[PDB]
Amino acid sequence: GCNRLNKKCNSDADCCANKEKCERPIGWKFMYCRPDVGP
Amino acid sequence: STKETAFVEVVLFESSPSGDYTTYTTGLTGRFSRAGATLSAEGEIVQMHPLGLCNNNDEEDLYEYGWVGVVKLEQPELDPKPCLTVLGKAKRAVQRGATAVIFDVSENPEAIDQLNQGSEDPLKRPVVYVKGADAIKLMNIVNKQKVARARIQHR
Repeated sequence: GCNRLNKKCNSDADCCANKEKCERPIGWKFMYCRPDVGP
Repeated sequence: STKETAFVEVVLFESSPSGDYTTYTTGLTGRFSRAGATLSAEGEIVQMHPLGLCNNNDEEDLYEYGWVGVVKLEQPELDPKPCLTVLGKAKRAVQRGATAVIFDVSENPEAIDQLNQGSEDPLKRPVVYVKGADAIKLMNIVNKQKVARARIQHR
């Protein structure tokens, strides 16, 4: 299926549609895909 | 003593069909070895397995940018003829793009002395070792065989 959790991303287009979002964790340098439970 | 402490945070997600998700977070400490730099680093964990690490080829296919390698060393009596020294394994991971390398030295404490020889020029990235309860924490999450991300901090 689709699971890009904890993969690097530059935008939501690099993560799985709808159920993931691209975010820089607070205190970290890079952006990674994370779950998005909506909302 | 408290100098060269490496603080390592590891985060892993597990989803479910419901869309509920579990986050698994661990904080653990190891040491920056003299074989590498004392620098912060962060990236996706890749566990480096034995035959993959032995691959000698120079090909783009083997490069990935910005990952944190994890190597669990075997008992020396069970791995008496490795393909690379411990320093060579660190160098190889860095050549293949690792931003940092973490050795679990629990079963091969003698590797600490090999890594802490400062008679060679340091690698440009951190080469950290963990043992004991901290190594247990790291491998517990690495053994889930998912995509975890790790952040290594100095002080």
